[PDB]
Amino acid sequence: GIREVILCKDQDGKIGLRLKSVDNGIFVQLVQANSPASLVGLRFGDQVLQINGENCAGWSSDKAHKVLKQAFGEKITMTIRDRPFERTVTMHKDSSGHVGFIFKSGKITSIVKDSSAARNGLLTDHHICEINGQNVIGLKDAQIADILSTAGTVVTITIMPAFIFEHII
Amino acid sequence: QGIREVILCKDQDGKIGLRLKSVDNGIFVQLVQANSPASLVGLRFGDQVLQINGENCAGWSSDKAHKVLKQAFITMTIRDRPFERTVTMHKDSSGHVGFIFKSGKITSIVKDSSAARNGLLTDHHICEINQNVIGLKDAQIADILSTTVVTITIMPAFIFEHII
Repeated sequence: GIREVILCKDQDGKIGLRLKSVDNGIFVQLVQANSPASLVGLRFGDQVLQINGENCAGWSSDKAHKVLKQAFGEKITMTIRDRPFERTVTMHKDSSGHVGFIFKSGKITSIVKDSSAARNGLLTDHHICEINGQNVIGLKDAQIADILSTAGTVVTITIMPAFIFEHII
Repeated sequence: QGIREVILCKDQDGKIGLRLKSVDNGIFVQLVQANSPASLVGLRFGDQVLQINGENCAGWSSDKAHKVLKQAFITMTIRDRPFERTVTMHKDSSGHVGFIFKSGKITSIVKDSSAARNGLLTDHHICEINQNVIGLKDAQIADILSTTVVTITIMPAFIFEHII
């Protein structure tokens, strides 16, 4: 469940990352688009186990950022555990195009009876993180709706429990 | 993980061995009785039940799922432990793994350990070792641990406390 990424600092010395301490681990809080971080596949909610061979366990957000800022040379290695708090739910649009849930400020708030969401056991009080391959974090409900409505028929959403989501952010 | 269908037969007394709970408009397994039909077909604490006999459980109360099973003239479609994840560690020279717990909850990670190397988190409840471990005294969990490669299944405390 674990992999290494090698980040190459951009010409300004940056990697496009913000990290956050949660339950004595370190997690990706923000990934800048088109950054060294986005290029190597880092996502919101990824767990950083090691930076340059050193364990992040127990580090504060401030410390993880200081370690990155002072990291020498042009390359930074990180060992990563892929989105541990998230899960994947796959649904299909009814002949009507809906799938079957309501959401508010990025959070799933209702499941529609007898929908694909209900059949697939979609849960409320969970934030939608990505839709069919794309971060929806920080976007407006209206933009989220539009991405959902830009149909695919098959809709795969990745979700995190709201409690956790709210601590990472 | 995806989904799976289990086929269950009530026992000789017409029992299943399950207690269920409504959480986030889903239905979860809150208790599996030792050596029940539920246990035998592989149901575990924290499993999600998506359907019973082909009816969606979405939005059902605990009370409603129970009566449906009592009334059940049983197939269940289930998601495996979706609030949970697994971490694998390797014992120390001294036989340790590298964490401290209290009442089933991991409270600290030992620096420079396998638990640290594998990103084991605090304020998580230990659900299984492999064993199940829910309900056991700490000195008992400690025995299973002591008795090289330790895999544990953990669940964030917030969700664990709500499910029980």
